[PDB]
Amino acid sequence: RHFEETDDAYVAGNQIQIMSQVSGSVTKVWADNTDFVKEGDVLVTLDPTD
Amino acid sequence: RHFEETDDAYVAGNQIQIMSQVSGSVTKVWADNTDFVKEGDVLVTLDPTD
Amino acid sequence: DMGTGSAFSLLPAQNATGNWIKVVQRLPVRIELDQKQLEQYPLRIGLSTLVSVNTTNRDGQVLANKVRSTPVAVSTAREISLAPVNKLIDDIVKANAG
Amino acid sequence: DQPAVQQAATEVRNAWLALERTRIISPMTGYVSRRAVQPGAQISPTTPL
Repeated sequence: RHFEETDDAYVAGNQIQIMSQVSGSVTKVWADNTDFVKEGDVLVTLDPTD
Repeated sequence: RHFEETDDAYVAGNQIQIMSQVSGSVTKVWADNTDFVKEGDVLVTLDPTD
Repeated sequence: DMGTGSAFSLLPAQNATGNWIKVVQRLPVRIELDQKQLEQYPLRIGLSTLVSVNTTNRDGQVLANKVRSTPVAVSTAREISLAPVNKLIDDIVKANAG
Repeated sequence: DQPAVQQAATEVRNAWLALERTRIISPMTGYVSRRAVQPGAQISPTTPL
């Protein structure tokens, strides 16, 4: 035998969580779900008063 | 076949957890379960002493 | 969706002590309803439903590639206009100016 | 170029970076999977979005 087989193999990739660098209150959302996003695009905006 | 079916579906929607921007104590509560509230309506009030 | 739910789970799918058993996976699909029917026959979150998708026509569009310039959900009820504060400050300045 | 003026310039820079960061930018090209952010939510740098 020159072959090893397993049926316990899944498909893995990179997933990134999105976290703010500040604290605020949300005012807009720009991507809902299953939507294409480019690098550098805004996904959330906060109230800029303070 | 030309069709695909599934009974594992469930209706989905949006939900917001109302949270305060400041700390304090509560003195009023303007709504209870199953109450229609419009945008810009007051839901809670705090003691303004501090 | 580009994930099967088990992608982001915080716990092992199966126990370490037990053996491994194959399980067919499931992948969610977003379906959008017509809004003229909801207003007269409204729904509620979490109700069960039988879905059927017609797959006769196949252009080959699996992944969306169009970006949109309009935000989806916007709220500005928490924005406070600074008129009265600016008037109070002006009045105080006039008061303490002699 | 005086030492006193540059100190305040640094604080101006920090405040400006704080203001420019009220817009949250995507670091990677990809597709959105989970969305637990709604208008009006109170967000800290430890809350997934």
